Amino acid sequence: ASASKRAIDANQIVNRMSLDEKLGQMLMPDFRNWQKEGESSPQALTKMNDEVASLVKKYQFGGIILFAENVKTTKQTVQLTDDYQKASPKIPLMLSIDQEGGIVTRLGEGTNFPGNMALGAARSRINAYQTGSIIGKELSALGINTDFSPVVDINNNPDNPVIGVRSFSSNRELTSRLGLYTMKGLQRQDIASALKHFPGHGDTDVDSHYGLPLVSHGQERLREVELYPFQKAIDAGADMVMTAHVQFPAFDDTTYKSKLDGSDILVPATLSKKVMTGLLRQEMGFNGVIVTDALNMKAIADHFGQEEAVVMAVKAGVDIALMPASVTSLKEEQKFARVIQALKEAVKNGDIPEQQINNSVERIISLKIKRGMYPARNSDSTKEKIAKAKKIVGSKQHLKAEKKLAEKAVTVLKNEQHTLPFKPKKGSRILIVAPYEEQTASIEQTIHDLIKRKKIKPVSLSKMNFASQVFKTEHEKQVKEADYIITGSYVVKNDPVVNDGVIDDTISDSSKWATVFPRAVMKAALQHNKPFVLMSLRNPYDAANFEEAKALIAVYGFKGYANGRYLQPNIPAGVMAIFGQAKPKGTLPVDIPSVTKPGNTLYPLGYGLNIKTGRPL
Ligand SMILES: CC(=O)N[C@H]1/C(=N/OC(=O)Nc2ccccc2)O[C@H](CO)[C@@H](O)[C@@H]1O
Ligand code: NA
Repeated sequence: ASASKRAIDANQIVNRMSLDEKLGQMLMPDFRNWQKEGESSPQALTKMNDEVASLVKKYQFGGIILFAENVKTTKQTVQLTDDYQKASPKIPLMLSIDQEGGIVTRLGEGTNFPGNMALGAARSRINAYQTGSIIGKELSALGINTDFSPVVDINNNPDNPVIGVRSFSSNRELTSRLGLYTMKGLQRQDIASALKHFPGHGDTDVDSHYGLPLVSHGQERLREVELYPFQKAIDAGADMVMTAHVQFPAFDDTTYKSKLDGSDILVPATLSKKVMTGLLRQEMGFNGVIVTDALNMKAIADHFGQEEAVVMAVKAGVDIALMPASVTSLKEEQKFARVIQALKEAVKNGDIPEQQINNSVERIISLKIKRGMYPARNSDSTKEKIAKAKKIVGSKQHLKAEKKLAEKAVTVLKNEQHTLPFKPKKGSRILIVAPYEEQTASIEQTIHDLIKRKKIKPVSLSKMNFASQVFKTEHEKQVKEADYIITGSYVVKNDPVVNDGVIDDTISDSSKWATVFPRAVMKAALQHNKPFVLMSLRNPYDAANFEEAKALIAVYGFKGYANGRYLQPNIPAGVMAIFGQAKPKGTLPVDIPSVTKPGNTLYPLGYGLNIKTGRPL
């Protein structure tokens, strides 16, 4: 009824459009940085200028994707989005963002949240809904109306360099569940939500930012695992699906000549009709907006021309070509005209039926209608909008929420003989060991705060940043003088040197600092009977690098503290747990493969301890 009227409205609006305006809607560029007339190279775009406004009016793009560069402050963001909607000549823009929460956030002053895998660790599907709801509220106040979230890739390859903690789980049901509820949470605030990255990027060991990944599983495994959370959310009302620049020869074994080396490469799903029309649109029944992942990524740009990529995606069935060309000043603006003209030539010849363009643009208009983008609802002043958004974005209540989720997500994997919590006597020396300066700064700040607040006795603190370092006598001396030692380990792909089950602790350089260094610190604390706790900070699989430790947590998020601000809540939440000020309730959303005993799991999915009793939760 409202759905029936919305489809007729989109049809009428599109029937009244020129081919140029229709192709424009199908493009979503970024203007992350810009080099205005007179400037010497592209700077962060935080305020609108009449140059960028002129390409929006010229080309009538359907929307713009914002990056951190564009959204550093709430004040500046409300003004940019008002200003953008001001430049769009006929139809309100989709203003989109990667506010995933956790390790992928953009909003300068917003609530960052622990991230998907921390949500998986917390289990409860209402927390994913509350995250999607709070993000949705913050984006709304800011005038951003699209979120490229949730990632519903299933992270079942622990060597995954691009997804990892951006996934809820290695388990299809947990991911599906938390994915559906994030989506509902966003759609509830009128934010269009995109599932990504279809048909499932969770098994790759290559980053599609850097080259073209291959998933070689059959259709039966692909339907039961990778597709699963997509189908559930598509049925449930998914607004949009984002594609994956990844090859699936079980789905489409069409090859193309790589612009790079002339070689035969399997097509990336983004550019396959079999996957985007056959599978997604038809078998899977998705009639919402298909959007490319960024076409600037090397998985695409290495092997396909610029115009040629855009044309091949649309031919495959996508509605929106995301980041089709990077134009950073007025002198490169013809890149856009060239994509538009290539599409026109494709319509003219009939390689892309103009009716296909119509159906695609209708979808886009209809989403803009469905989510209240069009007509533009708000009649407040920019000044009023900035006052209001200032009270909502990064609000105290929102922080309370992020604090609670981050603390619950904390997973304790070992705590022998009540090593945790640390209850330090006054004047104890606490050694903080972490890869980077911001991480040691975060742990220090949380501790300082704990002292300030009379939660713990006064201790002195010392830092040790070990990225690219070799463990030297100066370091062991610090461990020796320490009363308590807290060490953060950081891995993406876990690749310690190991020979017949023995992690090689004889390496005397710092190529393998990420595994060899923290293991060195451990071995010195254990040799000297120092209270020692290992906190895994990114991918949890490094838990296998410390079987000797008596205490060991994972927090699923690695960003620390710079410029007076915590860039994630996960490290503070683990530090609270360590000092007794928080109750971790987390259980592993993934298996941790044994390092000493290849082929065995060390900690099963769903394993996690009660920090007080030491019994599995
Ligand atoms: C696999 C993945 O992380 N793709 C992301 C993504 N990947 O592309 C880039 O942002 N551009 C790029 C950065 C470094 C190297 C090559 C391309 O872009 C989309 C929009 O920004 C995100 O929504 C997608 O999640
Ligand atoms: Na991709």
